[PDB]
Amino acid sequence: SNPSLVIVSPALPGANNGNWRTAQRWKALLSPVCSARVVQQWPDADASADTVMLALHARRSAESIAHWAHAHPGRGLGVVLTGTDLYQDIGSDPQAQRSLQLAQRLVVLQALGAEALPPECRAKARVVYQSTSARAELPKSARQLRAVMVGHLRQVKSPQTLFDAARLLCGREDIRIDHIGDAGDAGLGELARALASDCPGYRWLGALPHAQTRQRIQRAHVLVHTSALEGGAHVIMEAVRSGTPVLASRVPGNVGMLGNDYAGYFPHGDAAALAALLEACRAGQRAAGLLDSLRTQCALRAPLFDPRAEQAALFQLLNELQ
Ligand SMILES: CC(=O)N[C@H]1[C@@H](OP(=O)(O)OP(=O)(O)OC[C@H]2O[C@@H](n3ccc(=O)[nH]c3=O)[C@H](O)[C@@H]2O)O[C@H](CO)[C@@H](O)[C@@H]1O
Repeated sequence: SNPSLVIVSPALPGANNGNWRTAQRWKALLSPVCSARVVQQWPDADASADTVMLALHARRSAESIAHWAHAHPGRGLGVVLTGTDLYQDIGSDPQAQRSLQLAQRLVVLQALGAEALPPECRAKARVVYQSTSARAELPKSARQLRAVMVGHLRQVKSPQTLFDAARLLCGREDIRIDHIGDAGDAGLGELARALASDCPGYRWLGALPHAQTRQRIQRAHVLVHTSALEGGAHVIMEAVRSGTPVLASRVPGNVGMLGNDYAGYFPHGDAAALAALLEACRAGQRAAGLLDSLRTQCALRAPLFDPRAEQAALFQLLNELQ
């Protein structure tokens, strides 16, 4: 019969974040060829019928990955490198390192991912670009530039780069920055609140439901993403597949999503560089404007994030694991 797949996600069930989104999307995409379930840890009371595991995060799921590898030595294990593992933990973390060794297949979420893996792990590495539904590209007003950034506030999102750019632009009534995401890591929420009180063109909206967040991404002239690292960020896909161009920090996770030739990168942590891009976007608002050049480049990336493509890549992965 068809495989019994268990997806391990460290997200809380129903959480509005990437780790929950991937796991629930992979379950939907794989459902026509297998019996699929999502858990936070393995084993559980239903563990005896599972034949394949896809485990997100080499460190956060290392305990379930180890359980699987001990119960199924050399068979049925895929480890998904969701970001903070690939670009932080696998360097020094012995649990992350063991997960890498035990996996039958490693999944990276964009083309550059395997460059961060040990060379001995590259033969068993598999690229699975993520997917999102498209939204109609909307005509937008030339009267103002409205940027949006989306990420639950934590240090890896480097939200200070956005706060520092919003400060450089404090006086520009013709440039608006909306920031969507909960106040997680200590004091980042306080920084956003203080900035919003000083610089009215900057608004921190807190966490928003995914529906409303996709509507905000679709309506913004540009999405800004400042991260220190990303596995391959859902928010960048969401923008691209809405016809909303991106300004992103030049880090491998972002480069993997937007392309080596993309004209909308700033150096990581360079607030002045990001504020200069926002000024260019605004100056451009006929054709030849930076926003138009970036929408052209993003439109060439949009077919990467087709759910039919992700599904075909997952079908191949599952065939390799059973
Ligand atoms: C730092 C890092 O490596 N991040 C990874 C993390 O996702 P992480 O959760 O950090 O970030 P993503 O951008 O990929 O996912 C956030 C998701 O939550 C939604 N959202 C967020 C905040 C908010 O207030 N409202 C809202 O709806 C966004 O629209 C998006 O769908 O795991 C994902 C895979 O599992 C990877 O794709 C990401 O690269």
